[PDB]
Amino acid sequence: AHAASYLSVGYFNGGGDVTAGPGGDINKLDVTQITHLNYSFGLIYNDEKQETNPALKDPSRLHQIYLSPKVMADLQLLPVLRKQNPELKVLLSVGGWGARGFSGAAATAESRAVFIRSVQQVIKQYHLDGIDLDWEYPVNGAWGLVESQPADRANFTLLLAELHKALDKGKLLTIAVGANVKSPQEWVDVKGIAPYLDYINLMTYDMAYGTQYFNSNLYDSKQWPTVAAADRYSANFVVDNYLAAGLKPAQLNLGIGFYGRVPKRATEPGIDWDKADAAKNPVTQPYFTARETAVFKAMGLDLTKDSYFKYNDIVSKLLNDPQRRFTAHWDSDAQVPYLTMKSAEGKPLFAISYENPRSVALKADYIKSKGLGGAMFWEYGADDNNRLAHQLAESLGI
Repeated sequence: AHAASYLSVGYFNGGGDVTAGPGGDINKLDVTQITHLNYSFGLIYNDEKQETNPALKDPSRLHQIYLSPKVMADLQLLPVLRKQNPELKVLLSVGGWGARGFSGAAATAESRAVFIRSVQQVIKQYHLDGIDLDWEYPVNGAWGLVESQPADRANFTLLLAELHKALDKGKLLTIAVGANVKSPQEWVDVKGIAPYLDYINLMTYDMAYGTQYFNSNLYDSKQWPTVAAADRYSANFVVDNYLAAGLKPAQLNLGIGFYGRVPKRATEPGIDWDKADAAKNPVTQPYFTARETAVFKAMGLDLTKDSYFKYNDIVSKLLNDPQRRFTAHWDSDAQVPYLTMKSAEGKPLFAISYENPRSVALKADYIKSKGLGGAMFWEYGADDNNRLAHQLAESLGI
């Protein structure tokens, strides 16, 4: 006898991001289409020896939050955003891909207390509704990209318990978590931290690695199948792995990518580490030649360094390429769009998968049928005239 209520939590890369690039213009965003805005990112002053941002190496601020000048300027504009949407909640997200400092911040009673005091200071100075922690990743360290240790799992739980205790009542505490099956298994005690969190943002994207073609497929593709088992991911598979770990669906937001990736399979041999003499016997081989890589390079995407392509750029540069080099397709099993480019020999080559309005609506339908709490998306600056956010708002009744 009543309808559901859903979240739509939009990350916004305002300060700049390691993989997504320099920050966007906050003034472009339509904040009426979202329930929550995760302004990204605050960073962490840290003593990691490999830290290359010298601002973060200030020893007098160790374990506190760093806000760049652009982040501080953008956060000044919150009163304007709140007037636009009086129901909007605004959090600062701390961390992001490659962001150092969480392992050390979490490590001791003393370090945690410094970090928590800094969270409290920032929330009060900028009048935030809460804080989102995007630690990529406890225990795993993103495969050595940031410092990590096995104690990170338990220390993250302590940090969240203590931060929950320190936050004013009514403030929000949220986190983002990885797609990798090891995240709920080994990196993060999801069951243990659930009582401290308002909701959990699932990073159900960045799957176009190894032998997998699709970046954010809802279900596995059959036409374009992943070869190695350890690479075989889908948004639904990730959701089920988190549900198996004992999270309730209503606490979860399904992450949706407002971007695509050229699969690594296009340019790098795909290794199945479950095979004999694996590194010498790749199970997939690159199908881009210099011809294809040059097309992407000319558009500003150097595939030797990165594969990220914003949705707005997919629309302007790929779909609407004046030379008509890219053909749009739909994968009915995966429930997402993808583009092909024609090889010199005439064969369609899988160039990139992404999300469009139809696929965003299908992920909203999944949210509704699975009883998830809502959607999250990365990130609003990559939308095309706020269209994907609008589709999500419409589909979820925001």
